[PDB]
Amino acid sequence: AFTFAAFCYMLSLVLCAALIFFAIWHIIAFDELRTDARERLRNIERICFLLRKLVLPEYSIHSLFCIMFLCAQEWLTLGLNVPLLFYHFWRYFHCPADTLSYCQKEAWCKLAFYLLSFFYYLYCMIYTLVSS
Amino acid sequence: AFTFAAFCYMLSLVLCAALIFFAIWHIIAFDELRTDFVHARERLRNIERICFLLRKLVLPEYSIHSLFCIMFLCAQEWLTLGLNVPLLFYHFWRYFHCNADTLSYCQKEAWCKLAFYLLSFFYYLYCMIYTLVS
Amino acid sequence: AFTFAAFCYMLSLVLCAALIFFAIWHIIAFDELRTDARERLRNIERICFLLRKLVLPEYSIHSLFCIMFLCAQEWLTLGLNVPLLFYHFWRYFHCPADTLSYCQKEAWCKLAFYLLSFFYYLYCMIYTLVSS
Amino acid sequence: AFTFAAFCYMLSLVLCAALIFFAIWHIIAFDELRTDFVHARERLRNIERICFLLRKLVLPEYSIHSLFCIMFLCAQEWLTLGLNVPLLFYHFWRYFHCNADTLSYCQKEAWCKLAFYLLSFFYYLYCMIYTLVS
Amino acid sequence: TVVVTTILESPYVMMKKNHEMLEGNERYEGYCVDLAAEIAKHCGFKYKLTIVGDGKYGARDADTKIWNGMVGELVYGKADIAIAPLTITLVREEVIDFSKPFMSLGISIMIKKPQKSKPGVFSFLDPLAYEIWMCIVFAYIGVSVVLFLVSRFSPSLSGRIVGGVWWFFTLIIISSYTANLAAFLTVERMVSPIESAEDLSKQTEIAYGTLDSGSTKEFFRRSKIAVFDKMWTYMRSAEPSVFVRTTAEGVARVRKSKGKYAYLLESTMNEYIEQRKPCDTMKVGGNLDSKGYGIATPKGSSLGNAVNLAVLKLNEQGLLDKLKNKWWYDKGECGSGTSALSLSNVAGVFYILVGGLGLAMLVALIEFCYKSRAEAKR
Amino acid sequence: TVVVTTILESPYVMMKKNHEMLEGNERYEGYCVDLAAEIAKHCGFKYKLTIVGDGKYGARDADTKIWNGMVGELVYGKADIAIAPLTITLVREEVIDFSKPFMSLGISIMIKKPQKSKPGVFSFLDPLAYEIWMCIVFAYIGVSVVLFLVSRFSPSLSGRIVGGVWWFFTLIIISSYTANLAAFLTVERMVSPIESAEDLSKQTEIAYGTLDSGSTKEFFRRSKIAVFDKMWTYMRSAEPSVFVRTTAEGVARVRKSKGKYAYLLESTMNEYIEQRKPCDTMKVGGNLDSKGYGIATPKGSSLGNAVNLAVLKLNEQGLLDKLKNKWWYDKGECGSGTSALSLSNVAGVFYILVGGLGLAMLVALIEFCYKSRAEAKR
Amino acid sequence: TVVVTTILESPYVMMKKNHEMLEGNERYEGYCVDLAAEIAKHCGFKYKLTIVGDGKYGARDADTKIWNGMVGELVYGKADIAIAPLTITLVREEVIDFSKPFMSLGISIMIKKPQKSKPGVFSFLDPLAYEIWMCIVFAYIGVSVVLFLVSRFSPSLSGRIVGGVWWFFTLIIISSYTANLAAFLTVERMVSPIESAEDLSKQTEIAYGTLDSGSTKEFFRRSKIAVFDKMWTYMRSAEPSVFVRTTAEGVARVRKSKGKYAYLLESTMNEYIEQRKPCDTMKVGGNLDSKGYGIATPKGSSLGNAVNLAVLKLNEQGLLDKLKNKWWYDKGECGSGTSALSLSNVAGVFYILVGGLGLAMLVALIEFCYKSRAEAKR
Amino acid sequence: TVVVTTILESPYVMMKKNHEMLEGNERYEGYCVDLAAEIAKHCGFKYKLTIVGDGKYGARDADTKIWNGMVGELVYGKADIAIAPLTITLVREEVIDFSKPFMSLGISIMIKKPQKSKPGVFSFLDPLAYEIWMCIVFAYIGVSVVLFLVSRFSPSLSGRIVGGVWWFFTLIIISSYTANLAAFLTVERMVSPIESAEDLSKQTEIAYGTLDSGSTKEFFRRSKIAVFDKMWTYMRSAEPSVFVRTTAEGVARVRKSKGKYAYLLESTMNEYIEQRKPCDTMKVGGNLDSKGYGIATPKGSSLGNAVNLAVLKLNEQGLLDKLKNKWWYDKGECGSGTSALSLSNVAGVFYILVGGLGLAMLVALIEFCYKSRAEAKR
Repeated sequence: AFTFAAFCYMLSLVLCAALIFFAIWHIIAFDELRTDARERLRNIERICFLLRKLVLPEYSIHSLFCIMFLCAQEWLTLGLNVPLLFYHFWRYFHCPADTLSYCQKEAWCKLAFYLLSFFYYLYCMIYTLVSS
Repeated sequence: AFTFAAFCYMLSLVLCAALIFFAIWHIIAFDELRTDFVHARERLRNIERICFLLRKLVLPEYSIHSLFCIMFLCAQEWLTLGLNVPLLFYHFWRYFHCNADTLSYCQKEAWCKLAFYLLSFFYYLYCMIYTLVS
Repeated sequence: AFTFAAFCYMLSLVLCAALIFFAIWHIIAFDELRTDARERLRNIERICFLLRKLVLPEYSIHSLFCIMFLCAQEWLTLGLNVPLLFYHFWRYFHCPADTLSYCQKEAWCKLAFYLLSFFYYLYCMIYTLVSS
Repeated sequence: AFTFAAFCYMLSLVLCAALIFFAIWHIIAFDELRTDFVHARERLRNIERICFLLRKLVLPEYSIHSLFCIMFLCAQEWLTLGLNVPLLFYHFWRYFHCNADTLSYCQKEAWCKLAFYLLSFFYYLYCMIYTLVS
Repeated sequence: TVVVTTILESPYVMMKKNHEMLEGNERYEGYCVDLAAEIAKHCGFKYKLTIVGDGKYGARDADTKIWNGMVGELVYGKADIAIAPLTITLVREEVIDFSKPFMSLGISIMIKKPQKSKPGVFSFLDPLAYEIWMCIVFAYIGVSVVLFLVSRFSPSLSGRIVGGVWWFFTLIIISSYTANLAAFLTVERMVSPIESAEDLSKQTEIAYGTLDSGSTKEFFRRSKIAVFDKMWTYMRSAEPSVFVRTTAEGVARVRKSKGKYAYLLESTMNEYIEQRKPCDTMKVGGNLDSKGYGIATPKGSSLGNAVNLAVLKLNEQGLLDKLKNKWWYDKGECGSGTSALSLSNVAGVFYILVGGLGLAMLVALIEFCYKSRAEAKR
Repeated sequence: TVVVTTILESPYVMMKKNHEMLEGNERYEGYCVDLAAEIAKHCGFKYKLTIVGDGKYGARDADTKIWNGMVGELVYGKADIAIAPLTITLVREEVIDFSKPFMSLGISIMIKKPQKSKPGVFSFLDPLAYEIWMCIVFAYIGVSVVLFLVSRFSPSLSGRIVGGVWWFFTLIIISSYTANLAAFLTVERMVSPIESAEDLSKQTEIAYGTLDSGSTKEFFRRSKIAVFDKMWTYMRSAEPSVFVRTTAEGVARVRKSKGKYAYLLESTMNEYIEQRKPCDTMKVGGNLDSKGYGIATPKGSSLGNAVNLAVLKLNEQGLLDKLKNKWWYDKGECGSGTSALSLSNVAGVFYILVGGLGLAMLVALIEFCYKSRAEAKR
Repeated sequence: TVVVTTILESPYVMMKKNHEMLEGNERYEGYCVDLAAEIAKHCGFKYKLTIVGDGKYGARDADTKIWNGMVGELVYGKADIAIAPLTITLVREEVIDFSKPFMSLGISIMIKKPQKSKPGVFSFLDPLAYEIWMCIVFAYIGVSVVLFLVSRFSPSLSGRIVGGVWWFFTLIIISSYTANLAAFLTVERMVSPIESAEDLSKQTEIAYGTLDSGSTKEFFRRSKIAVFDKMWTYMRSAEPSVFVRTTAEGVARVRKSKGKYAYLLESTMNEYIEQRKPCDTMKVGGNLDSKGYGIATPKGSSLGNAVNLAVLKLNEQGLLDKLKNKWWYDKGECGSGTSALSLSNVAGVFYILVGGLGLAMLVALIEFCYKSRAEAKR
Repeated sequence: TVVVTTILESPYVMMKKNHEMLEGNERYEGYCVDLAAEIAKHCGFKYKLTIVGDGKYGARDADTKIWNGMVGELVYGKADIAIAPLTITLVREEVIDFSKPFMSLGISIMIKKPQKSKPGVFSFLDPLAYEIWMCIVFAYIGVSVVLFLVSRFSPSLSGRIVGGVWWFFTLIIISSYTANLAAFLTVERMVSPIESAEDLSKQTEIAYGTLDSGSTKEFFRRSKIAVFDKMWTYMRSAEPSVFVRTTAEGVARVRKSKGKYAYLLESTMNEYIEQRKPCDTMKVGGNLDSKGYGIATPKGSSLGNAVNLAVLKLNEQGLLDKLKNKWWYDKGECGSGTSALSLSNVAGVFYILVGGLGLAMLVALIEFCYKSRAEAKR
């Protein structure tokens, strides 16, 4: 009933329930930045600091998911994630950091992706638990 | 003769120890403040230091009291818990309920609190006693 | 052959072989201070800093010896140390810190005491090891 | 097929890795220094930084080489040890033996040192090989 | 054609699915049927099968002095040859001509097959009571609270000794858990269930019994072997009665029991039962005695010397083994019938781990909110 | 025929299960029954296994000098032979003729076998010696001191080798504790300090008594020895009354008084009880005295020498030991004769924890009330 | 007297130790000796335990149809009876008369008992399942990630509960590994995958052979079955030659070929070798076929029926099993039938260590060559 | 007375320190001497002690038909009464009048007493080879070096994975040590050395033997008990010869052996040897058989009925037990003859701990010097 795949599902669930909130915070910070002297400069820079800071966690979570579902023989779900790998590579090439449209659009798309992956992981885990 | 209650009671009175100590220290602090209420700067520095300590000595109260309640819950002790809940209710009320006038009210609060905590310490001692030999 | 007393002896040996050197350093620092503007003030204060600092270790070592040889049923040696306990108490009362004579004399006496206690501990340990 | 020597050799070549890396980095540092030997302040800052790093990269050499020798001793390996001792002798001599003239001598020293360390890395690899299957 | 008396014991002789629309020798089926077919092909005769009225094999009575069953049918001309599991015995060899054994067998052991491998989700808490687990949890949180207080109000000599006492505490706790777990695993490991009869004589937890009417107890009685002597002593002074009536009950009572009861029966019947639902039995201990089944025939007959040869020919050709496989294993409804730690023993650990991880993520998110909002904006 | 007079005391003279329907010698069974059977086989005669009337072995009246028991039946012609567990004594041999002892025995100690004792508040220290525990504590505090002496006495290459050696030390200590605790909890060897009567005499915690009416009591009264004299001193000046009036009474007292009572009785009866239910008894030590049961026969007789030779013949043949193993061990019921860890085993750990915690807390409080006082007043 | 012709094959016809000095039947000993003794006791006659000349059991020439062996001695008058392990076959029964099998047996597999195998580079993972190991690794890295996500994603009450749950987790994991490893190293249960001939047929790693001259080989040639046909296919197309020319040769091959050879032979000889020196063999599985040794006697005889009844009488009395246990098990030499931990058991640990170390080192080097490069060029 | 023939067997009859300046009955000393003194006091006679010429007790010869030893002296008037350890036997009772047993005894076991409790200083390294210990040490220092390098030149992703692999490494190492140590301790714990004879029959590591001339083997022979039957089978097929000549050699060969050999002898002699230097023997197993020693006398005598009474009187008064204690225990030269871990098993741990502590203090002192001097002053 466990098969070590339910564990990866649980982990990814706990780990993406943070990314949904992270992306919601991205969206709200974009809404706040929509207002585009020293006061506003600070209100923008102190937030863009955290914005640029909390990018490595995405790499971490995604490499973790990939590795787990790779050595866990969970092949179906890996294909659902490798395109995001190619996207992250094309972003590391050079990120568009003219700058708000792509930001908000990628945030929306990634939020939808994570919100759907949460449900998909819960689904696969509920199926793997009652497989007996 | 352990039944999870002797450990709970002894570990709770160990904390009630510093609880009583902090109540008495607040008593003394408010006493010196009410008595006092270059010399002006000295008094300002002293009151700043004492209030800094007071602020530092708030969270432990809530922490250890919530711990008492949680332990009495997990130990199925349904008489001590009922005696401690009102204090938690009063704390939750204090969050959204609260130099010259504030000092006397805080003095009275600390006095009654010391009385209650000493009573609870003695009750927990007696409970550990007649639960450790039965 | 061990009896848990050889261990206390070994520990006190390793622990007093440091005090002999500490007292030798006390003596050498006193010799340097014998020279009694800003340069000399610093050369004196930076050393008196360590001097006043390294006093708690004496309390520590002595309480350790006392406790060990107390609960180890080693009664003979405890009497060889409790007078030093009374001395430390009379010093904590108020230490004469006019100031160099007592300092150097107590340093000499304590160095001799520790140098003799080293030999005594080695003696008792060699006797306790071959007691079989 | 372990005999305490496979572990020793692999753990020693793992260190020879960064040893070779640091030798090559010293090579590059001395190359840029010899080529260079507001602009004046920039060169001063750069040489200060590089020499600071160099100073930081000295102790590991002695540490890991003494470790190699000690391990080869405790493993009764009496052929590798004899090949490494001369370097320890040279270090002990360097302690009490050592911008324009110093740079070239250090370059030559680092070149020969890189050669020796690469040779020793390959020897240790081959030794782990023909000691792991026998 | 030639009369052939037999018996309705499975799987030797059995009826078809619908024996109402069937007539003649084509009604029956089983090992004995193909055996008789081969014997007919060898000797070249047409036969008619019949069933014994008394449903018994054969034996005398201290007063009647008359052989019953198929043996009686053979003695008194009621049948010209018997093809059935007719055990060979001295008393019977003195009145008929047993052929050579077409099936060698004996007495065996039968037990409830072990398949209990369903460990609880939180079995890892079994070594020491849950009381201790709760005490451990609350001691951990209390020590954390004390360290927090100390390091907060007095920013040592207190931290050092709390650390030392916690060192002692955890030192003893991990070891108290590990040692009891090792005891559990070991005691569970060195339990040789059974490999022979002596494995049962030298123990009394797993009771065992035989039938209340048969040559099994007879073999156990008047026996010299100290093992069987002790076993007869046990079964005779047993309470409740290890002995039982018809085999079906002795089988069901071990089917229900976990590992407490064993049934000593005929090895062949044990193998047959082992290959039938619900497939919760097994035979491991080698046969104790050694007997055989043979094709009988009246003494003053002409087929004995023409039947023994056929039996030996079929035994050498391997036809008998073929038929046994056909009617025991090929027809078997049970074709299928570790040391390490399966995850099932440790699942709860990972469950609580992920629970704590999620709780920590929740706490961190709400703290991030209550901090950033209230500080920067609110 | 011969008048074989005996007495009812198992496992010598036992009534068969179906004794109400049977009327003869087949009713009786036991050791003495087969003994008399073999005696007759040796000599050759007919015997009627009668029973004594008053149900007594043998003695005399101090006033009327009348010999009651089987002694009277032999001396006064009422019987011809007494195959019973008749103890050999000076007085009886002065009037009748005993055979050579067919069963040697003596007084012995019976105690309930060691049950799992109360765990012990500080039982968790048993796996390791005590000096080891003290040495561990002091190594810990000494290492703490040393670590403290490389931060103020010097600013590392000292916190590294110290850390490594401390790692090694604590590793080996954890392992040595876990291994020995596992050994303790796996096998659970049981041993009591009562391996002889000397141990019973030295200590005074567990009591002991004897049947107030019997040669056993008079033996302790008699036979002044540095050990048994002390035991008589004890049992004469000791409350409550340790003596009893019957055997089963003493056995039940031993049972319900599990760990503070022993019973002194014949070794044969003790071995007999040790094999019967509830298998909660055991004989300890060795026979304190040496007595022997022997056949009896009137002074002037003819079977005297014949039976005296038959007894030795059987003793040499190994038949007496055979009958003994039959009626004591083969008949024996006790032929055969893991758990979780409750808090009672490790309560001392939590006691020590809370103690050190409160101590650290007191230290922190008295340190704060000095630090803040000095920072305020100075 | 009677001419009891036999053959020298232990433990049936064995020469006594002092046979050079003795001249008669007392020289011989074994199973068949006591068998003939009891046969005479039943019937009653004098017998001379002679021996066959050519030292063969029995067969015929395809051309001269001459019956060599004991078969010839019985048919050609040279002998009157053959109490020997004479296998019963169709051809022999066509010429002489066999008794009912006094010893049932069959072909069986003999293999050297499982010796301590090579440890295994990664044997230290056996105490725990594999999925458990993967789950442990990933729980570790996930906890690391989470701890990383409460320092940059937030500045604790998150590093506290996480620390506690991780403490619990690693505690239980250490304990579950230690306990199972101790269970493994304490008892050391041995089991081989060869529990039948089916297993031998499936795999092809360990080989097997048979005495190239004997009924065993022809049995595999004959008797086409899905299993034995495959084994004949193997042994016919397989190099080097698995067959042998004698028994002891095959036994020595099994011994020196400890883990890649099995021998197929009579179960009686196998059980005999399993009890003799060096106690380094064991019989596995069950008899593949079913044969029986039976007394022989010329076609027209008088002892035929008498001996045929005596054999069954003994089989029912339990005497044959008694003689077997005597000459196979009581005579048995193998009545009876901790270590340190070498590096070979845990080499994988050091391999993994050095691997991770070199990996971390490469990572650090490529991180430094980027950090310094960016700080210099930019 | 009155002639008294005896034998020179210790401690029954022994000479004084200097038997050259001594004459008469005052020369000898021993149990038998005080026994004869008591018998004289009872019957009121003056006696003269004598020693048997042949140094033997008594027995017939298949040809001479003459009793030898003290039995012969009694038969042929050479002595009027015998006071010595003259065992009671059927053959001897037919020619003399044995008194009642003044000492009941039998056959017992003797073994090398266990006192080996000298564990090596570094025994804690035995669980796993020293190879692994060296590898562990060097892995620790290598990991420390790698961490130092990483944290120095690149002030992460490398530290994290080195920490994880070190976590794995130590996790497996502490467990590999603990489990093997637990196996050692357990296997050493559950070894029941011996408690009876059956404890020897069911094992073959500890050999055992008897004397080459005596009634001991005779009792072992012609015995029904399966235990003694198996023991005779073992001793008869033993190699080397378990049997031995005079008891002194059988004693010395177990004195030298550690636990491999046992000597079955007379219980009384075993108790005597147990109380004599070098005090390296013990008797624990209860007596197997049951025999006794008696005071003999010619058949047609007048003291038999006057000697049996005295023997019984002394047995009841407790004088015989007094003399046995006097000559076995009071005269004994050996008056004296755990589960936890003694420190001796762990001493090396503390040795190396203190070594490392002292090395660290030395390093710290020299570093303090080389730092302060060179920085401030030099």
